Amino acid sequence: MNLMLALLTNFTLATLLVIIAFWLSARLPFSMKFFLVAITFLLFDLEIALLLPLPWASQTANLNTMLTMALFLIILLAVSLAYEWTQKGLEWT
Amino acid sequence: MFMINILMLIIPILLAVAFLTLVERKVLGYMQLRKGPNVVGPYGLLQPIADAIKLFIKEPLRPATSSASMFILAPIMALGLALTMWIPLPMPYPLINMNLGVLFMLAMSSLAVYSILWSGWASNSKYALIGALRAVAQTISYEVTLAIILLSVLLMSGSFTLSTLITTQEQMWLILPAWPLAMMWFISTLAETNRAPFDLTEGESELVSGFAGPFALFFMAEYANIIMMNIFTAILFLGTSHNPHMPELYTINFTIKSLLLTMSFLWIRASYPRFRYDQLMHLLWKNFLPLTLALCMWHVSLPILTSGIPPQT
Amino acid sequence: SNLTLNFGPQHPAAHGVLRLVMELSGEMVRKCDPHIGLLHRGTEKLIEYKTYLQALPYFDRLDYVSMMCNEQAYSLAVEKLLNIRPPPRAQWIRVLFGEITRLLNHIMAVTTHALDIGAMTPFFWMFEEREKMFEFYERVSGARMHAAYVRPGGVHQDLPLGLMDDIYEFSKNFSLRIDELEEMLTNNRIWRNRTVDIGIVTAEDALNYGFSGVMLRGSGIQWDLRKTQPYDVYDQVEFDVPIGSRGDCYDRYLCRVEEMRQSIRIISQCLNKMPPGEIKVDDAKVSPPKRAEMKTSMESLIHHFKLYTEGYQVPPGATYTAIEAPKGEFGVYLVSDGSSRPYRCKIKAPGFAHLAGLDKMSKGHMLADVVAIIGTQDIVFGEVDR
Amino acid sequence: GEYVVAKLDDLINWARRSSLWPMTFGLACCAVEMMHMAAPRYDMDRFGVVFRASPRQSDVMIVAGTLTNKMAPALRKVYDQMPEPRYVVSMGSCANGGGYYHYSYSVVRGCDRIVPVDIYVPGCPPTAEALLYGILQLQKKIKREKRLRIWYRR
Amino acid sequence: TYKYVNLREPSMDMKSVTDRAAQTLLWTELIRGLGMTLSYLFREPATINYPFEKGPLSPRFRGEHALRRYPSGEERCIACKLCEAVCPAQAITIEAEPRADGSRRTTRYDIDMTKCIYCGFCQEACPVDAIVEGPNFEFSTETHEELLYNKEKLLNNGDKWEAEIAANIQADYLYR
Amino acid sequence: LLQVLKRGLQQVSGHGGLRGYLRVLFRANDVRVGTLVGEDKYGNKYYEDNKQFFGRHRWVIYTTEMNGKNTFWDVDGSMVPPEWHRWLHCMTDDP
Amino acid sequence: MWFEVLPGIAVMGVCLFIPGMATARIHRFSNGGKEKRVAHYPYQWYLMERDRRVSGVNRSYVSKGLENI
Ligand SMILES: CCCCCCCCCCCCCCCCCC(=O)OC[C@H](COP(=O)(O)OCCN)OC(=O)CCCCCCCCCCCCCCCCC
Ligand SMILES: CCCCCCCCCCCCO[C@@H]1O[C@H](CO)[C@@H](O[C@H]2O[C@H](CO)[C@@H](O)[C@H](O)[C@H]2O)[C@H](O)[C@H]1O
Ligand SMILES: N=C(N)NC(=N)NCCc1ccc(I)c(Cl)c1
Ligand code: SF4
Ligand code: SF4
Ligand code: SF4
Repeated sequence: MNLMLALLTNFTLATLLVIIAFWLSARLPFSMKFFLVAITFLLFDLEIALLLPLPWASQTANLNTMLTMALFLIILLAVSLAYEWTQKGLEWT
Repeated sequence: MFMINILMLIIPILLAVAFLTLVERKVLGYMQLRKGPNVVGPYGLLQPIADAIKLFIKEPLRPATSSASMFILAPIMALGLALTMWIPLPMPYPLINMNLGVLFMLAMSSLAVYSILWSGWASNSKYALIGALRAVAQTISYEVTLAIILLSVLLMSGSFTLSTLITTQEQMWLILPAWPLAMMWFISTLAETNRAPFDLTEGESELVSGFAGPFALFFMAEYANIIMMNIFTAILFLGTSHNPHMPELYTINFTIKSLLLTMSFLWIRASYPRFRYDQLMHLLWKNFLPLTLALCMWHVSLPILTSGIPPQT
Repeated sequence: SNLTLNFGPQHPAAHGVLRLVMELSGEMVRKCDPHIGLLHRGTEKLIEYKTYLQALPYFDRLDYVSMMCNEQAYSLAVEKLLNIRPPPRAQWIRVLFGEITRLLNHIMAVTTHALDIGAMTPFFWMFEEREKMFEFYERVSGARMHAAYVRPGGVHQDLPLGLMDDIYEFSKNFSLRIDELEEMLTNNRIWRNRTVDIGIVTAEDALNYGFSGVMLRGSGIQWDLRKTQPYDVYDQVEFDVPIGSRGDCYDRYLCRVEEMRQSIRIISQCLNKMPPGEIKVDDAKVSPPKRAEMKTSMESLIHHFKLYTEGYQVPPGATYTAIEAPKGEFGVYLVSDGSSRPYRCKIKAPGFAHLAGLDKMSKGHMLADVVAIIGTQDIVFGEVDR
Repeated sequence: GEYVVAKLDDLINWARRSSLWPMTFGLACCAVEMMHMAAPRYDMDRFGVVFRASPRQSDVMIVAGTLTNKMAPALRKVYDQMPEPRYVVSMGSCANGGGYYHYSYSVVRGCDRIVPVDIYVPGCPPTAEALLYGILQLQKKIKREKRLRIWYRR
Repeated sequence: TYKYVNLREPSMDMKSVTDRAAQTLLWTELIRGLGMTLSYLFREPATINYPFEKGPLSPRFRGEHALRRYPSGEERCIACKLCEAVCPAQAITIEAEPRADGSRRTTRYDIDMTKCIYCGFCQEACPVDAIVEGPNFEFSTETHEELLYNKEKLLNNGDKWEAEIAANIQADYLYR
Repeated sequence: LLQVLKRGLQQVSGHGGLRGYLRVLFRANDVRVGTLVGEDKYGNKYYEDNKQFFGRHRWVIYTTEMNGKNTFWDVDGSMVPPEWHRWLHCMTDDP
Repeated sequence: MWFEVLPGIAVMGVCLFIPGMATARIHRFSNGGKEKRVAHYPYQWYLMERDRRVSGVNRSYVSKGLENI
């Protein structure tokens, strides 16, 4: 109730200011590299979704298991980076 | 009383943005052995007002967008989201005390790029769309390190609540245990907000041939984001002790830290040349990200091996 | 694809407008086609309707950052066809203001080079120094830029009393100003990332493409016209020629900064070795007599009248005369037919050949490296276009 | 009505003249003195005249140098893309009336053949102070404008 | 004589290597640059308060033109046309005839101030110090036509500025 | 720092009170106090302070009325007469 | 001089001071001079609801002590 009212006010003022300010299909030659930057972002962003629960995962009794799986996930993130790097997926020439 | 609370957040933000333009011009002026605005009002205090009025009564470009529906949506999304990022900020009390405040700001900030894209499509020009894809590709890249750095710090805080960052730093700023993260965090915000030395849209626009009110609204949104990043950086890394009986003591100290951090973007803009586009991409994918991943590994393990795991509550 | 670099930066810049037609593949530059002539004003044809004195101010407005150096080149060419010799004090004044001008040019070259790359603060620090050197120009000539001070025969007027002490005061503190500039750029990893290994040119390619000045010395070529083919009194002053080792933008940047230090070194000797005497050749058939003589002596008045109407006649002949201008070899191919107006005057602008090499120097570089490469060549389209 | 319009012009005239964002054509020599006006001694920014702008954010165009026939179409196009109100300052003899190349086959004899000019700044080049005087003369010209008074009396 | 600007070989002992590693990781050379801009913030700026303060000039300054008089009030110009002959821009146009008292004086004396290059050659060529470039530089106009001076305008400039022109000439005529 | 604040307060008194202090601040954007070198017949006042760096060591406070024009807010450099023009631009040392 | 930059910084500083001070003052006004209650989890919400019943005026921030025993 309070959050919605805050959200309404922010965007209603943005529209109000905008109206005052204003009145009162082929293939773009853009490169393959820039596509693979966006797709790299998405896959890394997906692996970041899985790391977000970590501040709560650290309260578990099964710490040995948690820590192994936390580092395992981050290491795969490292290996994903290492693979694009060595396959020249980070070069801009 | 809640509507009143919303207004004494929104309006002071826009006044703060208006006068940040003055402060930036004068801080950069003196670092350049000159003065900056000092004629329009005493010490240039009326310069932001003169600029604001000038921009709004300035004839629009009459551009002819390709999508009127989405030409208007871009500035509304930019300015509406910028104001939304302020409602969970504990100064010391948030407007909305969100249990998952950090996720809320991470989630809202992820929507900022939509305004960059939507302006490119609405541009109706091949060159303006290319420029919009380069800005987006830079912004999302530096969102990767911000999310991971943020998570690594929260592993010493134990919560997604922003007020918990104040408790976490009762005895000590988080900059001590995590100054290596603080450095990459600070630079990521410069890159994230497209500030110098990462101001590539301003620069590459200045090169390619082809690429006022609506400009003003976009400008205010960008500068409200600069102030909010620096407020978040102070809360995250330079936590201010909060006294419940004297809450305005926290606000004064917190405001000074935010101003000094905001003035440091100005300081940095005065001091360095501009990165090349491929060079700021190598900075993140080959320098920050490998170090951020390794420190994320470190900060998951560090609380466990020291028995310094924080509570959920 | 195909782009076109803007005419000039959004910030204020003084070097002319360029139409650069670019071929790119991805981020890479495949071809650069400079389309110049946007500041071509037909100077060389206009000079043919002027007497030799009337044409002198056209040279201030070529490399309009190195005003007195352009004057000196034209004056040396005319003095050579006239077979006369400027007096020694004039020669020392001309070397003194030649090096002051070299400082003016190198400040403009280096700080606008940084300003275009985005490092904008040094520009403001160093044009306060340029402002004080404009005061030296205005005190000897009355004009801050286009002095028309150096002339065939010597210099127009003698230094006002007290000027040399002020030049000493400025030169005393200038090295620190260069030090602050280097603090911002020399070891800056961002500046080096923008300049190191950018626009590499081999020594042999530099010579065959007609380069000169720093464009040669950045590649290790040991050539400086002030050393090899000295003019005026440059053979009486001590200085070192900076030499680069890698032939790129960063080495040429260091050469210009070191050349500024050597200019201060040379200025120090000119201030200490300035001899007494007259300032223009004591020869009233070339140099106009003093105003007091013109108003008392019949011969002086006649010569004043004729020098300021017909002008002096130059014996028939053709010379190519060149100097070490701040931007490279600046020369003039001056043709005399025996009258008091030049028959032909070709101007060799060092930036003409340098901009012709931009296509070569930019191969396999990024779109933003072209900004740095036009920067390191220090192009003023006043001299490129004439 | 009459009173309000007078005070309203006073406001917008104050705003427009106190925030003059220039686009400079650094065509030639005169652009050097133009840079010296932005340099610390005169610091045009302190008057509200910002350093960099962009053609489509500019209020005043400063033609600082010689305009050749080859450059004439491009300069007119920039003027046509400026949003209004827009002013033109002609700086130096070349832009004023051709100057030292007036009789050349390739030079426009004054930029006022291509665009309307508000202020003419004489000199070759005008000193940085002379240009600043011309810029402050244009502010006074804007201070004299009466857009709403005229509009209200239509 | 020559010198090398960039011919240094880095030292590869572990200490020097670690020094370079600290510079890379801790940005020390970037911190140093921030100090230099900080030191300027606390320096006194070089700005002057124009128009209440003015840039320093010398007596030789070549500004707006003026036609001068003798102390009697007679015009110095005798229509010799030396200034018209030397003018690099052909900015001067002169016509003359015998005055009603037989004196050799001009009937037209125009200077196109938009052709002029403010070079001072006319005042060097003048044998009687009639035409000078005065000290005024604040005479920008709102129209092109106001910069086409005729003899009345130039004589008025002489009467307007003579107090300062004479002093400037007195301070510099021994260098001419 | 205490002496710096004192100098700031002496500028208010040095301008004959707060009204004269705010007058010059809004007319000239400067509150420095100098030595009155002289005054011309149009009401312009000329000041010097040789302790200031060259270029700021001399200045004029323009008159509020000249030749039947209201110049309280509208001042410009062409309002200085030739006799003072030489001194203000440092062409000479003597006023 | 550099201290002439402070007036611009003071205004921007006061503008950034109002939101934090305003929220704190309004909370004390709206909660009977106390900090606004934070209920992030079901337990805390349960007690806030229970306090609302206990107060007898439907106001969670009206506190009842030993005088009702
Ligand atoms: C006991 C066991 C403990 C285990 C943990 C121990 C940790 C050991 C590690 C300590 C050192 C970690 C350092 C982390 C900082 C980030 C380092 C970094 O990324 O810098 C390298 C980057 C690349 O620069 P480059 O010269 O190109 O190097 C070649 C790369 N191929 O260079 C750059 O980033 C260039 C940045 C340019 C832009 C900077 C401009 C601003 C500079 C001033 C900012 C100061 C930061 C202020 C912080 C405020 C925080 C609130
Ligand atoms: C911060 C809020 C301040 C609100 C102040 C409200 C005051 C309202 C008064 C508006 C006066 C605008 O004045 C007018 O504006 C428009 C664009 O803005 C200008 O531009 C307009 O005029 C020109 C010709 O005159 C037209 O060719 C052009 O198509 C049109 O855009 C006018 O040249 C200017 O005269
Ligand atoms: N010269 C620039 N474009 N940069 C800059 N400093 N712009 C500031 C212009 C501005 C924009 C919006 C508002 I609201 C205000 Cl008060 C001022
Ligand atoms: S007016 Fe004079 S200084 Fe300006 S561009 Fe023309 S010749 Fe050069
Ligand atoms: S100053 Fe030079 S260009 Fe101007 S009128 Fe005199 S001689 Fe001609
Ligand atoms: S101004 Fe002098 S040079 Fe010119 S015609 Fe008159 S007397 Fe002769």
